[PDB]
Amino acid sequence: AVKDIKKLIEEGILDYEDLTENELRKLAKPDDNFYELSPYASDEKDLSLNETSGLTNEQLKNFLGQNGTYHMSYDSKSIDYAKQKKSEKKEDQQEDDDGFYDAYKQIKNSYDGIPNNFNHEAPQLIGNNYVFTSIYDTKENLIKFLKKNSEYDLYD
Amino acid sequence: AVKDIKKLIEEGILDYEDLTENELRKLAKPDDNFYELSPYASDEKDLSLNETSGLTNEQLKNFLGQNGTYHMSYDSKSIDYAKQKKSEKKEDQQEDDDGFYDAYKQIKNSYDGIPNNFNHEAPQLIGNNYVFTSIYDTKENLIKFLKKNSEYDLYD
Amino acid sequence: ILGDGYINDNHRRNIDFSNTIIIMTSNLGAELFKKKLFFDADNSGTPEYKRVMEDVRLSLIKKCKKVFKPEFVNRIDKIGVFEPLNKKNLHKIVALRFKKLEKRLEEKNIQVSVSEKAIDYIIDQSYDPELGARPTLIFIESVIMTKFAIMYLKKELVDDMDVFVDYNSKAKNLVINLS
Amino acid sequence: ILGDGYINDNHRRNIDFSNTIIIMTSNLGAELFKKKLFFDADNSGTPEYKRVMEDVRLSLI
Amino acid sequence: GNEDIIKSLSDAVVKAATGMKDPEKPIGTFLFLGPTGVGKTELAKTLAIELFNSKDNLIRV
Amino acid sequence: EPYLKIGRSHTLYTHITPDAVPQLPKECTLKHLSSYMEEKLKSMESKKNIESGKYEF
Amino acid sequence: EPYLKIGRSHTLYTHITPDAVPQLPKECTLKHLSSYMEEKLKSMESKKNIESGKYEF
Ligand SMILES: Nc1ncnc2c1ncn2[C@@H]1O[C@H](COP(=O)(O)OP(=O)(O)OP(O)(O)=S)[C@@H](O)[C@H]1O
Repeated sequence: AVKDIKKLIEEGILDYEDLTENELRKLAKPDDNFYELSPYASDEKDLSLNETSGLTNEQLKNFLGQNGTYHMSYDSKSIDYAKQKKSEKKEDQQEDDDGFYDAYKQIKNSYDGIPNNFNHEAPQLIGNNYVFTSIYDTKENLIKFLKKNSEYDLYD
Repeated sequence: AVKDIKKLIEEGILDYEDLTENELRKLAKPDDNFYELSPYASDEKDLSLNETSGLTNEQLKNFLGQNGTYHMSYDSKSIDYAKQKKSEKKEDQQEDDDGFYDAYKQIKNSYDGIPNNFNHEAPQLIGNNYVFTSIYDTKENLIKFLKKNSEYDLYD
Repeated sequence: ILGDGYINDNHRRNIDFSNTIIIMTSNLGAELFKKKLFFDADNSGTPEYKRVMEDVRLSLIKKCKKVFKPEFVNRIDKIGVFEPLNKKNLHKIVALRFKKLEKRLEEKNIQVSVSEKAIDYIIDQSYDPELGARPTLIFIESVIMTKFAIMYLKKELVDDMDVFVDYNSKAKNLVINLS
Repeated sequence: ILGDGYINDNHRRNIDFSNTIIIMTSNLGAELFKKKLFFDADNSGTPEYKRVMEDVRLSLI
Repeated sequence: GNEDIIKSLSDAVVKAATGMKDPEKPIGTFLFLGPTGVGKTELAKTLAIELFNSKDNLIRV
Repeated sequence: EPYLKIGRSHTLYTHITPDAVPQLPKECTLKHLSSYMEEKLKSMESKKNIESGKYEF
Repeated sequence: EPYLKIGRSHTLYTHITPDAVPQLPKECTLKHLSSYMEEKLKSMESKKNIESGKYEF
């Protein structure tokens, strides 16, 4: 009151209401694990990118633009092709569950500004200020404080 | 007379004819299993979606629009291709039941407003009121009562 | 064997399976005993969670006939389907272990008692509906049972101690001992 | 065995099977017919669907 | 390294030398996994030096 | 019998409305035949190899 | 109940704004249901290999 001091005491003693503008902005500043050099990201199934996607055909977009008595509104060539591969691989034993946990995970990281394999700190605009959140350091109590107190108030 | 009280007594004692407007609407209200959080739906063969489907070609729709002396009225490219796969998979042992049992389960759910893998409560407009029916709680006696008695009558 | 009591051998002797209770177990539990169809067995149903079990028990007999070559569906008398464990049951199922536990301590005469709040501290920190309480019984043996002997190594256990387990909801962590 | 009686052993002596009613049981109907308009037929069709069972019987052979 | 593994070794001995739970299950089965290089065998060679003070109670199969 | 009379009749097809078509009886629809299978196939399994519940007397 | 009232109502679809649609309660969103899985899953993965020494009496 400095940054590592707040992570222990503000859970026990200090409320967020009695903190200055130079103290709130530095807890939203990135930590010292940021600016630490880290190679070798761990690859996973990217739910962001769609391998079954295709290109705008412009004759579908013309025919679907003229609204009326059409019965299917996409191409279904690449998305049937994809389903045939899952019928032919015979990969079941962890694909029954690795994806399920992952969807819930990577989906929650989308509400924090964090992409798929991003094990580091990513910002999130709350009001007029950015808050760098993590996979581990979610900083949820700062988010509940800055949304509720600084709705009609400004603390940089 | 409350909601769980009616499920035991109205089969034995109480008729549906002596029930107030605040009592009929709450038995058609969803149960406490609704608003209970339930992940992990169980996938099955979706009879709703047709994998053998295709797109409106607009030269067939023009040629079939001009009525007269045509002998086939669809495309038959994606359908034939599908029948060839069933000849080549050699999957028989339970698929002899899958086309022959499982539709009855999903076809009857189409008369109740319930989709394929939907193990929860789905509404159904009867007259001017909605009735939330289930896979298990069919609520058939409410449906026979609201159609017959409230045809020219209104009970919210 | 499930058909009749007899089977021959290479002697062609009469093997008798009468007066032998024959018990067939298997899992077949994935994709329906999951979080699939079974969130919140807290309530556990006087009229309702019966009915989910009134089709989950049906859905296994679908997989009984189509996996086992359904003559077992003819030969077996009673197909027993277990309900998932309730947290209201584990208040005593865990307590059923401490009576077996003191049989290994009745030599030493340590009597061990566990609060109901202590059980709640265990279940919420060891149990899920998906693993079926085996690691919770590892949680006893590999966490709490390890230091009862460490309470005995250093001389804090008199050979008559009324061990009373409790948690006073601070995430503080105490064993209340009486002589 | 079904063709002949005279069957040598591993002592290579003949073992007769005359006056022995040989009975051959197997299912070969399981998980493949399952209605044939018939398991929903307790009346079973007295002049009509008996001919179906004959065509069921013919198929098994 | 790996004090959490070493505690799990010590705890089974605390289950052993104190008359704690010993059914027909042997005390402390262990499955060690790691990259080639790290202290996977020579935990156990130090056990025979320390649990038995002999080094000839070590049975390499 | 009623569907062959309107079929053989000299009426234009634009005059054939759902008011003019007589309804099938309740034995002859998909609503009966799909619900009758759950009277068998749900029931068929709920009394095959299962006979402890609700055989009280 | 509030979503069927506006659905059955005779209002033009251009008048349906996000101001006119009532919000779902907090039990019914993806923000709850995705965070509730990390209350299970993340907690669950540690149910294997429960820590020796982390719970001291
Ligand atoms: N913590 C340590 N203390 C002392 N010596 C160690 C330590 N870690 C490694 N060593 C040495 O490195 C080797 C470790 O033995 P091992 O665990 O057998 O190594 P390893 O190369 O992984 O072979 P493995 O485990 O059988 S595949 C020995 O030669 C030790 O002298």
